Amino acid sequence: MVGALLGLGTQMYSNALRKLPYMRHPWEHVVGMGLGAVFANQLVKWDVKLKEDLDVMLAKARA
Amino acid sequence: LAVFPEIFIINATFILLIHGVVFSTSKKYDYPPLASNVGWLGLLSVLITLLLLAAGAPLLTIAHLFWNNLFRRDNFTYFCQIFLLLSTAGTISMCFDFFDQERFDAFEFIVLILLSTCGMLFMISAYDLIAMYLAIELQSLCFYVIAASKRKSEFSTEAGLKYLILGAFSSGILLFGCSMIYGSTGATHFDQLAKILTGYEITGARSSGIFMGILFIAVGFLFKITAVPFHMWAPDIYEGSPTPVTAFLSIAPKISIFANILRVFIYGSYGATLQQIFFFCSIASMILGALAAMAQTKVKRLLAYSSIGHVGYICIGFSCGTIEGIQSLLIGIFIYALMTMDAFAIVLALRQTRVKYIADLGALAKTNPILAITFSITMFSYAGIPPLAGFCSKFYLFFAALGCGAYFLALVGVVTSVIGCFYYIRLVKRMFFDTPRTWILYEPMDRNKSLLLAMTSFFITLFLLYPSPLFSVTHQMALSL
Amino acid sequence: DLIKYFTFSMIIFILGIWGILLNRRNILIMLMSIELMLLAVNSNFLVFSVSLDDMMGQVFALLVLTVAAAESAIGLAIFVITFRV
Amino acid sequence: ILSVLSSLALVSGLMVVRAKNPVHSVLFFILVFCDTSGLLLLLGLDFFAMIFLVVYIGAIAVLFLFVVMMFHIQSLRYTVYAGKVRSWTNLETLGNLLYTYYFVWFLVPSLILLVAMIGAIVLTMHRTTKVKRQDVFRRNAIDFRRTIM
Amino acid sequence: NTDITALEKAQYPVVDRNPAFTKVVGNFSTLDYLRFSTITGISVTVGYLSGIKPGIKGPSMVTGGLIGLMGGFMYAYQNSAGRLMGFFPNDGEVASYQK
Amino acid sequence: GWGITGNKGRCYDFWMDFSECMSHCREPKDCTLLREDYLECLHHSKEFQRRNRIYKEEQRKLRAASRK
Amino acid sequence: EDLHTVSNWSGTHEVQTRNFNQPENLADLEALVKESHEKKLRIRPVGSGLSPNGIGLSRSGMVNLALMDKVLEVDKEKKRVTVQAGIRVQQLVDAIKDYGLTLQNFASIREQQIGGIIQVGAHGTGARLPPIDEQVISMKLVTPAKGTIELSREKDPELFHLARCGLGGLGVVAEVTLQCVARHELVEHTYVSNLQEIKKNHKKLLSANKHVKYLYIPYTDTVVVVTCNPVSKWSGPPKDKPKYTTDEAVQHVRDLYRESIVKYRVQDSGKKSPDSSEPDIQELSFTELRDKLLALDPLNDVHVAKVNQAEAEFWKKSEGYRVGWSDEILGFDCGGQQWVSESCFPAGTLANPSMKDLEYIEELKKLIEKEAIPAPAPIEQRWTARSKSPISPAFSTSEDDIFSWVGIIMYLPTADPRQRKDITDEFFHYRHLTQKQLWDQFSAYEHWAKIEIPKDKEELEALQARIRKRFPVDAYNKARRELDPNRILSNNMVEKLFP
Amino acid sequence: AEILGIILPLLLGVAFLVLAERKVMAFVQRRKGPDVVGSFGLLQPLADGLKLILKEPISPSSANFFLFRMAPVATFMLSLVAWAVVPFDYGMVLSDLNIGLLYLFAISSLGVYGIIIAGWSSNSKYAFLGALRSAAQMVSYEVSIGLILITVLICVGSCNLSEIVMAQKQIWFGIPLFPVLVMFFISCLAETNRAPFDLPEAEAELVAGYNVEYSSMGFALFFLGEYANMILMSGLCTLFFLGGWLPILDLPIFKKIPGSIWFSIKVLFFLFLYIWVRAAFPRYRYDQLMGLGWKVFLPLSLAWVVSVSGLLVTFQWL
Repeated sequence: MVGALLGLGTQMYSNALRKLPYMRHPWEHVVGMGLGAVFANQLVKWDVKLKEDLDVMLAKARA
Repeated sequence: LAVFPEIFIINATFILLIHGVVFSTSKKYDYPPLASNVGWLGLLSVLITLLLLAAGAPLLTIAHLFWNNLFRRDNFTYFCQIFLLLSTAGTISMCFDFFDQERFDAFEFIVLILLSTCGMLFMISAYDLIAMYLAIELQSLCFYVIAASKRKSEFSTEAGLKYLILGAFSSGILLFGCSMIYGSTGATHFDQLAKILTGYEITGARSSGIFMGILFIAVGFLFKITAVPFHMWAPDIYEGSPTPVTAFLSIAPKISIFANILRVFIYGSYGATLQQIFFFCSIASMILGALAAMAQTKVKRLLAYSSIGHVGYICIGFSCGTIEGIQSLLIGIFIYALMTMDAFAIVLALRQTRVKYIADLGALAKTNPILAITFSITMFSYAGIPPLAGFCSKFYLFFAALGCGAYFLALVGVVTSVIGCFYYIRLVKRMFFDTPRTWILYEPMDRNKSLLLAMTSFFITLFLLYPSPLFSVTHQMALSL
Repeated sequence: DLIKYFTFSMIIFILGIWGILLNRRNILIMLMSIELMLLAVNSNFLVFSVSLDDMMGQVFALLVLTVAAAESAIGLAIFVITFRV
Repeated sequence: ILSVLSSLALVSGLMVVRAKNPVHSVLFFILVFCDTSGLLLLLGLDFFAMIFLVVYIGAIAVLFLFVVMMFHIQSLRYTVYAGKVRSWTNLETLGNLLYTYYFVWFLVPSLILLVAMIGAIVLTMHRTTKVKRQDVFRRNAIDFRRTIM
Repeated sequence: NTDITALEKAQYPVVDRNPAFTKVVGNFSTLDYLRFSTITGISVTVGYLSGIKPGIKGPSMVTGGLIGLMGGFMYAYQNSAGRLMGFFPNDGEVASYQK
Repeated sequence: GWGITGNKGRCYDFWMDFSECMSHCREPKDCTLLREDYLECLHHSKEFQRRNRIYKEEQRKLRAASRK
Repeated sequence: EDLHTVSNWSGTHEVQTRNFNQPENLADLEALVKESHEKKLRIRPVGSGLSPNGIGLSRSGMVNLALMDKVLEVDKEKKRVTVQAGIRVQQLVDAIKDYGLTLQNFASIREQQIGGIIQVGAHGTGARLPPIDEQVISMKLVTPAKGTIELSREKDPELFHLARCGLGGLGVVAEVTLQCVARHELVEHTYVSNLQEIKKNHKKLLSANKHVKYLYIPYTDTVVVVTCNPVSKWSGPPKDKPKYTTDEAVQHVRDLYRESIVKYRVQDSGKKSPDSSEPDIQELSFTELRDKLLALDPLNDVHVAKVNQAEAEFWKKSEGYRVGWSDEILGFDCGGQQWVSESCFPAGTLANPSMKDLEYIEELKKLIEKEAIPAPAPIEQRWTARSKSPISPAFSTSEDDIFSWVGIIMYLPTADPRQRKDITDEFFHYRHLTQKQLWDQFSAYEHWAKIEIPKDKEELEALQARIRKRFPVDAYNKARRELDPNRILSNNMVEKLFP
Repeated sequence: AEILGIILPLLLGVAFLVLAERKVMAFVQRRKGPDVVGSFGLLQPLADGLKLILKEPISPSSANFFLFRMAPVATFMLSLVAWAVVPFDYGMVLSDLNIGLLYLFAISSLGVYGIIIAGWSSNSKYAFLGALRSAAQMVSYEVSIGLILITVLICVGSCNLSEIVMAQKQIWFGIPLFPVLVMFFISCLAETNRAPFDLPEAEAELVAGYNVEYSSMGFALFFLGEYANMILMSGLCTLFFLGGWLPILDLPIFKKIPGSIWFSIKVLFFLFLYIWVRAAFPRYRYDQLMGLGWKVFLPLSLAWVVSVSGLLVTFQWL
């Protein structure tokens, strides 16, 4: 997913401070970040479901 | 049940505390440097706490006995409590390198950080004045000790004494307010307090005793968050202590206090006095910070003043009563925290350099050019330049402020952002365009510190492409109160 | 008579904050005034618990006792460390 | 007449904030606590009077005395005879609450006393035990041993 | 007095309100015993790995395992309780409909 | 609402009325009658203000007689 | 409609008034109904308990009606108010009055929810005035598991009648639509007349207004009688450009349910004529007298008989008549609840030649006088029309008929409480005013709100079988099982009535 | 008032305790103690006194009269005021405080002041550090006495000393909690100095360990204070653990059962135990002593509060 692409970039330019060149065996951890993007989108559907409920719960409590 | 996430961190602290003392006092192990072994184990203790708190989020409100007489856990607290642990863990991640370079045999220093997190976790969920004060006392008391950790150097200990007195006064002032608030209410619970104080309006309905308490409770909180009305020696605390301890107090206590502030004041108190004082503080903090960023020279002090300026932008959200504004404050706290961790980490990246001025920090264009771009991103995020995540948070704060009608407060924030931007372009000019100051060559850091920059700097730039999740998360928390 | 036992505590607290403001030079008097104002709020809790005929005041007063005492312990220990060797 | 003699506490509190001689400051500190305990006696809160005595002028102002001596600075009532049949001493009616109903505000001061212990240890161990009494520490192989001065 | 009555409660069908210990722990699904087992591993592995530096690999591994036992067990307990009570997915109602 | 001698405290009964009447109360303004009664039990201010005027009117007659 | 303010800037401060228990979201309430339909747990709408019959059970799950009360919709063009059953009748009538329309008949007590009243044999005073049960054009019943199905009187006349007569046992009405009549003005009359004289004058009152209400107080020859007359449109002065001054004689603003709180101002202002009916009180002296009447039962209280005559004289001293809109002017039962149990004689068209309207009133009043145990609270006697097919369109055809409603009221709260409740229940069961001993042949229709054949412990057979013998509720009993197989909407008194 | 009837007999008790200690601790050493002055040395205390009174000062020094001429007065007044709440027989306590025990704890917490002040006014670094060490010892065996009293308090209902001695009608708390009596005695030995635990009271280091300006009155008042504090802390091992004024309850025909006489007999037993245990045991060195109050009598006192609380909670004996 887009998140895996993000975890390749984040693994690179990291250790660039250490001037370590290019990438190494732990660097290819974009499968783990790919999981983060999937969860972040999934959290938003649940968050949006809850966000609609937060407005409706406020109205039910308001009465 | 219902206190298990807090119970685990307290148990984890005790288990680490017993492990550190028995091991450190061991001839067989040659009195080894436990810190950094307590670390990693300390970072996973926070992570296990983070999972337990998240796992039981529906189960958190298990019984009336805990909420009514001790502490009440709610959906807003859970989202911020998750952030509080993540902020604490992120600070530990950069701090591990400092432990390695320093002769840190202070295993207890990690236990204090975990104890502080437990106090902070109890602070976010505290629903009684007694509980909030006791929790604030523990989190600050753990923090007071971390400030005085380097006993051989008086600079840390003297900075600790000013932090200690400011902390003691802030807790004491808040305590006196609780006494006065208790005298009128007859109960110490925020829930019972809200029923007595709902719509009190010291102008509309007479409430002399309650207001006397409210004045003290509000003042005490401001000292804790380094608000400019009570900034006092708090900026001095940031520069005097070494950068890593400074980072821990810079974000985690402040986030805990801000979350505690929304719960104690908006729900419990309803008078036209609380919003205005934050409005004055917000204008002053941003004005003080903008003047200070130009006035201050040391990179560490400048960060504290830039953080104080950002704190004023955060204060505006409480100042405007709209729930959208409270949400905007939450967007700001998250962005400020990510940048504050990122900013401290970039300073921590130049571990080799001893205390040095911005001009010495310049000349990073030729050496570590990518880090130089990374430093530019950190300054831009507080500056409010539009592409960065901070501006999007500020624009939501400003858009909410314009909707709230705070044109005067909003304008000074834009003006302070303008005042800050000029120094930041000058600092960006200092990094590459001019004032190299000797072509100094820097040193590497740990991967965790580079990742703290990597996961944050990419995200700060990536905020523009996908800014929807953070905005959604922030409003849900504000509505929950 | 509650006012007599409260405004006296109130002005003991004012004495504490006053000594805080003046004595920013000397710290032992600073800690003296800290425990002073943590008494004037503690005695305040006790007076307000006798007046309101409510026990939450005394529970909170006991906990403030055993919290201000730990605060004085750490305060004076920090003060002794501040006068290094 | 002892009711209004809280003026003694009042003036002794003004002494501690307006005294350059620290012995007088700590003496009038102890005096403030003694008169505050007198007050807490007049209110009938007997437990809190003795607790003020103990944990203030037998511990805390003991601390402060140490910091001075060393480290010198240089008719119509209607008594309702119900609820009097079983008079609850102040300790009993603090224990009926603090340990069962508001017990978490009692386990949190437990943690605050534990943090005070850890703090007095990590602060004022003063390099007098394993904090630095581990050893001077030495390594032979790296050591120059007269190769480098 | 005490009562297990909860806020936001019974979002799923309750199986046994207020489960007794030694039952809510005898309800550990092969996922809970797999959560209590991975937490104890990530806590022993970190505990041993943290202690490679100070020479305390064994005892730091043991204390990391103690932390992991406490934490992973309280997590498996959270799960099996919010399952027995009406808080979690709670597909283990067959255990009640069968017994 | 426990008290110095316990016995249910004194103003818990007033708080019980204020809280019962704060169930799904329309607004605090609507139930403020119980809150003021509850505050009055807590500080006795309503009795005191009346006591001051009863003292003042009695004192005013006595002061007027004394001044003559 | 909105709530009564939120200080927290959010729902955390809650206002609901009646039904403080709290009601879930309508979808959430339906999910709770589905959960019970799948848990088999009895669920009833929250019940005020003013009615002796237990429509709402504390043991059963209770559904908050505050949102239903808050949301009200009235259509002026269709002359129909579409509102949930939760809204109280007083709020509903006020909304209809705001829309310029009036309700032909009214419930005895403003506090009870209109939907619950429709379930409990809804009826209003008037021989020519159709009952509220026939005045409701449409109803929506909760579908046992999830969702509801909209229904109308024309679409399902028998089913609508079965549900209304079921007391809500057959189904719970999620939303009820009531036809609204053109606005008319009712003048309230409060006076005290001899029971024998009033029974003789009953035909004259029925001819004069067509609506008759009689309150009987024991130990007093004179019994307070309250009547309402509908004035003609533009009666006396014709309507003109000034909206209120010209029409003030035809229509005037009047207090409705003004005495919400029993305590009232004792100060004397304006007319300052004290009465216990239209105002709670107008004078300090008559307030002390009213307290004595409440404390002492009429048999031992000499003053109450004198007070009843005095209040009638005070009404003559005060304005001769009070004219107000039909929604504005109506009879309201007092907030305090006192148990009422009795059966109502039916004045059927075939029965009208056999027993005269004067004969019906005389026999019932004589029986109340003959009662072995007197009931201290006044006994209300009222007349309602049959559920005529013309009033609300229905496939079913109903012959025109009249009903006479008598309810015997005794003081529920008393010294040694419930001892009187036991003797009065025995008195209702076997004395001259007996539900089954002598009225079984009469087949008098018990009011649904009243308890049936009290005490229910003394006889449960009558509710299960004798009621089925008295009226054809056998189809309703089969329908009750058919409408809800799970019987989640189950009330114990409805279970006795319909198995 | 009747405070004379509790201070004068206590003054005579202390004056005769100096002789009782010398004489008992001498009998232990196979030698008669003071035996010529009075018929049996009974006048020897009066001789010691009347000598100390007639001894000319070494230097008048009446100038410094508010600093350390009232500090021995304070120590002695505290040692004497902790005698109010001590009940000698049913209804013979001078002032039955319903929090009596906690008041004794507070009186000890003020005796700490007495020692610290009377040592600081002695401008002798060695003597002042000795007084500070003695105060730290007296206050380190006060957490252990505190927890021991929490044990005997759990057994009793309330802190009322008359109740703590009335709660032993069935059995003295010396029989079930004997291990606790041994810890209270070994703490009262160490709270006061007169004990195997008296390195600050090592024969020489004591005299040069309390003050510089003796004038005799200071020497007598400290010793009168130590011996009253000893009579008191022995009148506590006999209220709490032994039956305050209770007989064995056999109800003899020969014994008419006076109360105060039984309290006297028991406090004599504990005073004789003070003496006997001073004779027969070597001193603890104040470096093993402080490591005995923390590492030995605090864990073994905490355990006892949990043991006597547990065993009384499980079986409802509370």
